[PDB]
Amino acid sequence: IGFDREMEYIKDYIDPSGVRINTGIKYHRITSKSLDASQKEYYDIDLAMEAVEEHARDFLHKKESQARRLMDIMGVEPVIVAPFDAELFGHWWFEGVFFLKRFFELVNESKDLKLVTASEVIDTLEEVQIATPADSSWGATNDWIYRHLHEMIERMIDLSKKYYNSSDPLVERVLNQMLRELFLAQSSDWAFIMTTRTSVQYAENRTKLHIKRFLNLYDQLVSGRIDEEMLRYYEWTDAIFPEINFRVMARDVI
Amino acid sequence: MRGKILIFLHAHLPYVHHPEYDHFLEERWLFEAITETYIPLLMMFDEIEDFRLTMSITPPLMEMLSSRDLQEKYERHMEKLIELANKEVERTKKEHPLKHKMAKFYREHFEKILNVFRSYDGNILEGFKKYQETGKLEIVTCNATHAFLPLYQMYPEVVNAQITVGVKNYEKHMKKHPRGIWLAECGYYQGLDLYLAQNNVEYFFVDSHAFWFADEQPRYGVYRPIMTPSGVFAFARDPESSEQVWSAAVGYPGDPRYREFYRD
Repeated sequence: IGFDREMEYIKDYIDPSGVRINTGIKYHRITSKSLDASQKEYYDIDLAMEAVEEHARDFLHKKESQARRLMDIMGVEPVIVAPFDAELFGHWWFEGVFFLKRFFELVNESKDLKLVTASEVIDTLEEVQIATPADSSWGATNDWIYRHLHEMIERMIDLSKKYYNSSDPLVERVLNQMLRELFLAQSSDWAFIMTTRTSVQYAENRTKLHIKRFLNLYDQLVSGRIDEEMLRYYEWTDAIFPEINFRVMARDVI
Repeated sequence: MRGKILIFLHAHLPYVHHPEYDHFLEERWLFEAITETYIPLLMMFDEIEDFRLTMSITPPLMEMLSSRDLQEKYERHMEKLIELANKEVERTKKEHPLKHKMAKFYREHFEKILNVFRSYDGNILEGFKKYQETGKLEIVTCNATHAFLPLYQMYPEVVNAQITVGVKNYEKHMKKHPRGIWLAECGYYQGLDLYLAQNNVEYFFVDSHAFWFADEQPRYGVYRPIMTPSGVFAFARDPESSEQVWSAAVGYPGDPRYREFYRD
């Protein structure tokens, strides 16, 4: 309705800038494969529930079928690992948690299938093979950012060792915020993100912002001119791990 | 009898204060203005035997020059620059002799500048204040934020507050009420002299069109001030002494013997 409702009606639920955005109250169903979004029909939550009921039994029958085939080929119970982005359930797909609930209840009734958590399985399994996993990920210039990351990590390590035994709580606050800044600049989100309406823009702006904040602190530290008001500004805006200790960076490796 | 020459310099920069960063791009404008213009004026007032000059120092610019975090940043900028000056006097030694010679001029000059800045404990307003006390310099205020007042004429509260805030801000730094004011862009609309009178302002500056287009033109044109009915004196720009005389395209600064700005 933030795109549909009249501007005077909708003004103080969109952006203070006056730009149209999503409100969270939405009235249409997907309707069809049409590219003409104006032809979309109104949402009926009862039909939507009928869809989840069908889909949840589709998925159930697929997992039972897969289980039985695997038991017969394996001779032990398969553990079927199925990870999803959380926001896929309820956010991208409004009915997702409803689906999750129906699928759980169905699996609960199933004679072919059990829901397990991952810690239940490590606590229960007696035969498990030993193996070493290959380099991998679940995977999908611009190198001013990289040489800066390189120098920040290298510098962060130096200073954490250099001030390992310091008891100066100002230097410590500074080093602690440097690490936060460094970590904040490392967010994968800012790099090859899972940003919805993100666009490589707020993102590389994020990265550089944290790089710059880190270099500011580095400069004040290295030269005696710690600027306490700026540091407090940084502590406030970039407040992530209050309990952090820069000394994590001075530990051995290998 | 002798003709009277009134040279007026408008010294303004927007308030740009970014204490969240350690070097910010638009804080360098201030540093170049201090280095290139404000301190060399000070040096010139000191060196010359006698002068008479009127200038504005706008409240945004007074507020920046007095800010003792900017003074610290400027001092550190000036040292970075004298360090570069030195790197340059050696690197130039086997290059062109003009170029070598300039690098040494630059070293001595920058040292001199930072030294004047230190003479004043880094508040150069103290230097300008001291020349006002002699009567050789006259410093007028400006509206608080260099807003263009004719844009806001329908909002007399913001207009008059623009004026008063400037006036008080000047008092704070200068320890004296301002007598004259420079309006941003000489933006003047009819009635504004009243607020100036309410603010105890004695004189302002207008564009030539303020006299030419008056209901009856002033008898001596732009070559004598007028007094508004309210008792406020207005000084109109000599259009024969316009911007063009200082144009690089058509005026003195465009002379081939002068230092090129866009090579660095």
